[PDB]
Amino acid sequence: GISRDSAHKRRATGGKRKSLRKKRKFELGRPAANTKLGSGRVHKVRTRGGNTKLRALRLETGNFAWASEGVARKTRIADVVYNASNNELVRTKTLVKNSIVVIDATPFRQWYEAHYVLPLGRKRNPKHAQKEDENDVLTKKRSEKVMKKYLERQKYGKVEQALEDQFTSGRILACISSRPGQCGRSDGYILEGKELEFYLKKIKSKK
Amino acid sequence: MADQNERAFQKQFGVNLNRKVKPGITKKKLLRRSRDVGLGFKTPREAIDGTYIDKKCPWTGDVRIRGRILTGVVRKAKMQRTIVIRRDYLHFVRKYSRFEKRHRNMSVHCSPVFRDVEHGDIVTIGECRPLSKTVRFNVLKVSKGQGAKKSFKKY
Amino acid sequence: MKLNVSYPATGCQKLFEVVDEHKLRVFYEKRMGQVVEADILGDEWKGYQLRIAGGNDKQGFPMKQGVLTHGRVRLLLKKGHSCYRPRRTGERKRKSVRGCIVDANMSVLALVVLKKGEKDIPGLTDTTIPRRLGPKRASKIRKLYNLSKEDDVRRFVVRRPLPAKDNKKATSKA
Amino acid sequence: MARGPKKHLKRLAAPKAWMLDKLGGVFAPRPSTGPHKLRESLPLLIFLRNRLKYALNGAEVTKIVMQRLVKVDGKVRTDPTYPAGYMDVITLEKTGEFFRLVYDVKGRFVIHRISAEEAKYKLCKVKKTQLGAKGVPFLVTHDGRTIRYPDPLIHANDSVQVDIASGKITDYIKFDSGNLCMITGGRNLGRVGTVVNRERHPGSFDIVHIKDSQGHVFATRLTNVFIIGKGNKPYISLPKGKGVKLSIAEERDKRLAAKTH
RNA sequence: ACCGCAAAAGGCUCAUUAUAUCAGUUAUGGUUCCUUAGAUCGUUACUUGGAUAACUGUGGUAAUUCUAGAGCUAAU
RNA sequence: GAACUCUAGAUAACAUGCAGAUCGUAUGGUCUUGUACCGACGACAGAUCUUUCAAAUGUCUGCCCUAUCAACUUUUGAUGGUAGUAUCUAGGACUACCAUGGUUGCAACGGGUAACGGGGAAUCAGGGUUCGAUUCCGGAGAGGGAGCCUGAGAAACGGCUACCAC
RNA sequence: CUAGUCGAUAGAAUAAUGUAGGUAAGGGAAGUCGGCAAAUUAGAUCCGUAACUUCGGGAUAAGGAUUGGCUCUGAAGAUUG
Repeated sequence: GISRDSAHKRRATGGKRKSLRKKRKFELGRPAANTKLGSGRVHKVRTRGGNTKLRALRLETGNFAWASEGVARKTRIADVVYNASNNELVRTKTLVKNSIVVIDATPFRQWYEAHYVLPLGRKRNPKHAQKEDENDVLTKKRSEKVMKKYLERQKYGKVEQALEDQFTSGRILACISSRPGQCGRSDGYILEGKELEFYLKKIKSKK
Repeated sequence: MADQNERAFQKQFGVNLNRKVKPGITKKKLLRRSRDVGLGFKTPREAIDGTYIDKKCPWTGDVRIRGRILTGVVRKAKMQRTIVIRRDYLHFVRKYSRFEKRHRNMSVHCSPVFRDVEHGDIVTIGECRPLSKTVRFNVLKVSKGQGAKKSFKKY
Repeated sequence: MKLNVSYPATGCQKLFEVVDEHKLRVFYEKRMGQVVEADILGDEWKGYQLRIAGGNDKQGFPMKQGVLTHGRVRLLLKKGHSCYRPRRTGERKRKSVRGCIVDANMSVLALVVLKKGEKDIPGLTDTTIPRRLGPKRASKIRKLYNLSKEDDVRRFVVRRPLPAKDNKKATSKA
Repeated sequence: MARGPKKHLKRLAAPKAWMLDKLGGVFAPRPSTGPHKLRESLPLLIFLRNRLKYALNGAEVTKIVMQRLVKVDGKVRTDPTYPAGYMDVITLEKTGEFFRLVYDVKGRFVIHRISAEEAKYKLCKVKKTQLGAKGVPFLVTHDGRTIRYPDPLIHANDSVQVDIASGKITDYIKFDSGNLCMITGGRNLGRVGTVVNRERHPGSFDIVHIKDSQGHVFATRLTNVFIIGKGNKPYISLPKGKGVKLSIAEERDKRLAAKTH
């Protein structure tokens, strides 16, 4: 294998410090995940003894947080549009850390209608004019405190219009925050404020 | 210096725009938790209201300054966010009880809050975590930086 | 060739050397797990259902299931497979292992006959051996011989009285 | 953990405050990861065999600790090479032994007996004050003993007094320049009191300026102090004469005074 | 005979290596950890399953240093 | 001396296990003998944290000889940027994108040594010059080299594997 | 393609030798006056370059790697900003 030490790499002015204790077991690193977006597989391996680090391969889904509240919802990752550095990881569609991935916009719609009674996004009327079962679970009037609690609530549904265009189309972007190669998950959060409006210039203008 | 020029996006990790629902309104006049070293060194005022990102910055990154603390002089500053400083000392021989002019050279990293450091300015130095293959220090304070003769004066 | 054929209904085992190459053809070109018949071999073993449990070829390499090529493959092995007994824990060791298929180079055949046919063989079925002792785990014999929680085991255990008589009334243990 | 973990320790590399011999043997006891550190501890094979001198050889120790005679700090500690560091109470009831560990004027250890009531309590330092362990609060002592939910005014770098047969704290004293202190493991180690000054180094390792009762000033780093009482007010029975660190001629004065000739 | 831990200690070596090893002072807020202990487990068979060594017996191989088939039987 | 992103406090969900079916000394209180309820225990097992011995990279200063070595390092990392990968973790450790740098007459890079460092050893008035393989300490190797299982812990060789030598 | 030519005696026939265009398992100059007919090399990019030099060379030295088709991203501009 190849170790992760300084066995290579001539010292600071050019010359070659040659050998000095050829090899050690602990000082090595293994071949990486290279996790394509797939159908959710996983593998177990020994680490430095006792610890069980879990890597990911051929992964499908994950749970992803929200910005202004920290609302973590699990949903199927659809696809990818962008990775941060290696375009030769973009084209093969490989799951890495904090790359620009589009996910779902589905479960955040139904989860939020307690606080965000106005449904996000605006679904098409004349084919979805029937409710299965939307309009009753929006308000219901409750004859009680919770609808009255939702009156001083829904004062925070002043969200960004760009995701409101994106929620009504049903494909939101997000940023997978955790490490795929340390715990075997795809855990993240939606980019909302400033890097959301930034990276579309990195995508739609380069489209 | 930066208008966030990067092929990815750069941001100080650990903060988020939380907009309406909040315990009170903790504006803090900027969403940037600027820490301090607290070892007697005053913080630079530009660090708190900075737009620079600099994950390896000792004030604003995932860094806590460790080790010892020293002073010295700087020679080269071409490389990015990184200057080339120089220290002086002596050596005690056995044959003569006499001394010499030898020196070492440690390359060091800069936050851009000490923008425009030149030859031969005077810069104190403090230690931190390894950055990349040589850099285990970080610049503390432009303390004097004054050559009253050749370097530090306009013309 | 020699045929160490076993009958598990009586639990016995006996080796049978037949030098005729006509009868070994139903052993020849066969893999492990194949259930065969022995009526062609002899009138005595007629109606008998036999299956190969293994064997050792020339010279003494055990025919191991899980290779499926009828050559000889020398390869490293690990815990656990056939023919392995390590000295240190989890190590790797290599010996030449014969794989899974019966060819003409098979010296002996570790066989098991399954269904007794018409007649009685002196090597296997004239010999009759019982179990040595019982389970004596009261949880497994709970499922074996109806020893459930209303079937107290302090007076249901079998014992092994054998005369050693050196120098005593040699009775059993508990 | 790499090709080790150094399961031996020979002659001449043990700390020579053990009063360890040289001849014949080629090894130290090498204690096993107990409630104190390597160079600070003082095990049973060192004390009982060579200075208490009630066990003749090492195989003589293998009976007495396995016949359960010595118990230290209430626990029997049946392993013979238990490290048994500083400020620990050797609770040997036969024949009423009751020993502890106080460092000498000469920095070594002394065969010295305490009382049974002095065996009930003991004094102990702390290194940090911790929040996060069960349930919310915690406190870590110096000797591998733990305190959950203490009184909220005792901060770190203090010395508290506990009953070993219980899990409570019976007394604590402050980190003040009017207190009786003990130096543990320095050049000036083994002097009682009588500190008046400290200078907080701005990063790091503040040394403390500790004087004696006779005006001689001395110092060491902060890892050596053991605050052992108030102004001329100890909390233990003391060893011989009070850590005074006299001159060699004054040490030769006891060579001529308290001798018969 | 399954297990428990150990077998990485010591002892032998100076052949490679040059601001490297080391000496020393020195970080781990830039990490992990076998074990002693110290606090440290009120969140529908209940005290269940199956399966193997030894042990017999059939053996084999040109071989002392390896090793099959069968009958068995347990768990901290 | 402080984002110690620590075990703490909260919200929000996420998968995958875990949550002593163990044991004998010595038996008891309990007799309603109901084998109901109880003794110390553990050499016992595991999780949480602290602790101890640690180890592996850094931090400074300090190493032997040559100008018939005066300029060196980026082939395929040289010096930094930044994201990321791995790795128990720093990190050009290493991939990719980016900048055009680290270094030097204060003997740098180059070769050379019948050179393991060191604690240390021998001689006189000091200053020493020689060495110190070798019981102490530390770093290394088990023929030449290289991968790797198991375990907390080897790149282990009185473990295995290859090739190569004999 | 555009322009123009089939004009070189003919239909037939698979002998040598010759006339020109070839490949031939081994070894590869033994062959012969002699390495001569004849074979390998050949384009371009990437290194990598020896002795002797008048310091312009020798330099394409030698000694090498690499080279389709198909599917893509990365770069080099102009006008109205």
